[PDB]
Amino acid sequence: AGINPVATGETMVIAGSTNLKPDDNTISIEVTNEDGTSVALEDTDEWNNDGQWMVEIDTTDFETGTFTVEADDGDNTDTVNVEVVSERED
Amino acid sequence: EVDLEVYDAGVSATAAVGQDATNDITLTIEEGGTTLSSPTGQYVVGSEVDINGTATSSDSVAIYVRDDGDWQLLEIGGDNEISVDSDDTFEEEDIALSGLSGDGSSILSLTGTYRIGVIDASDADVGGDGSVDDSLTTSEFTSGVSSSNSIRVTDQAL
Repeated sequence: AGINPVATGETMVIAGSTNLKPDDNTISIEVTNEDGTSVALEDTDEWNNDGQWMVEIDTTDFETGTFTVEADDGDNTDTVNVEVVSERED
Repeated sequence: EVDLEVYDAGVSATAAVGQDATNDITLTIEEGGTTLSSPTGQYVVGSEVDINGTATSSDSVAIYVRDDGDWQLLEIGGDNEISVDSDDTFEEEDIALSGLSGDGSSILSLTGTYRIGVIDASDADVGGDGSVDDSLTTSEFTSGVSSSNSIRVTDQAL
C-alpha cells in the first residue's frame, strides 16, 4: 500500500482498481519526467473479479526526481507522482 | 474457445437452430503479437531508414507517431498501408521519416525522444473508412492490436 520510492535500475509495479470489463476494455499508463517527456508507456487488460490490475515498468533509464504516472481508462484520467531515486534506504 | 457443430442430414438451415447438434468439435483462438523491428532507439533526423516487422493475424498495417498527444499517421504510401506476406511479415525499406507531409513527420523532424507505433489497418479506421484514419487517440490505438517503441531523433553529424 501507499507510495514507495523506486531505486533506478530495478522493476517497479503499480496496483490500481477499476470497474471496467477486463477483456473489452484496457488501462493505459504513461510515465513522464519532470519536464513531462514520455519515458515509459504500458497497458493491460487482464484482471479478475477483484478489480485489481497490476502493471510493471522498468526503471533502468529513469532519472532522479518526481516523475508523473497517468492512468487513463478511456473516460477518466488519474495522476500521481513518485520519487525515482538512485538508491533507497533500508 | 470456439466450436463447430454438425447437424442431422436433411435438416433445413432455419430449423437447425432448434435441434441439438449431432456432434461438435472445439478449438482455441489466440491473438497475434504484431510488432516493429527496425525503427527503435537512436535515429538521425532526415536519414532514410528501413521499416520491417511482424503482423501476425493482419493483412495491412499503419505506422503512427506520438509525443504527449494523439497518434499521427505518416503518408508512407499512397494507400498508407503495408501489405503482409504469407509469413506474417511486413517490410517497407528506405523511407524518409522526416520527409513526409503528416504531422508525425514534423514531430520527428525536431531532435528529441518520441514514440513510434504500429497498428492494424483494419483496426486503424474508426468510422468505416476504406482507408487508414489520419489521427487516432490513445484509447483507440491501445484498444486495437498495436505495438509501440521508444525512438530518439538526434542532430546530424559530419
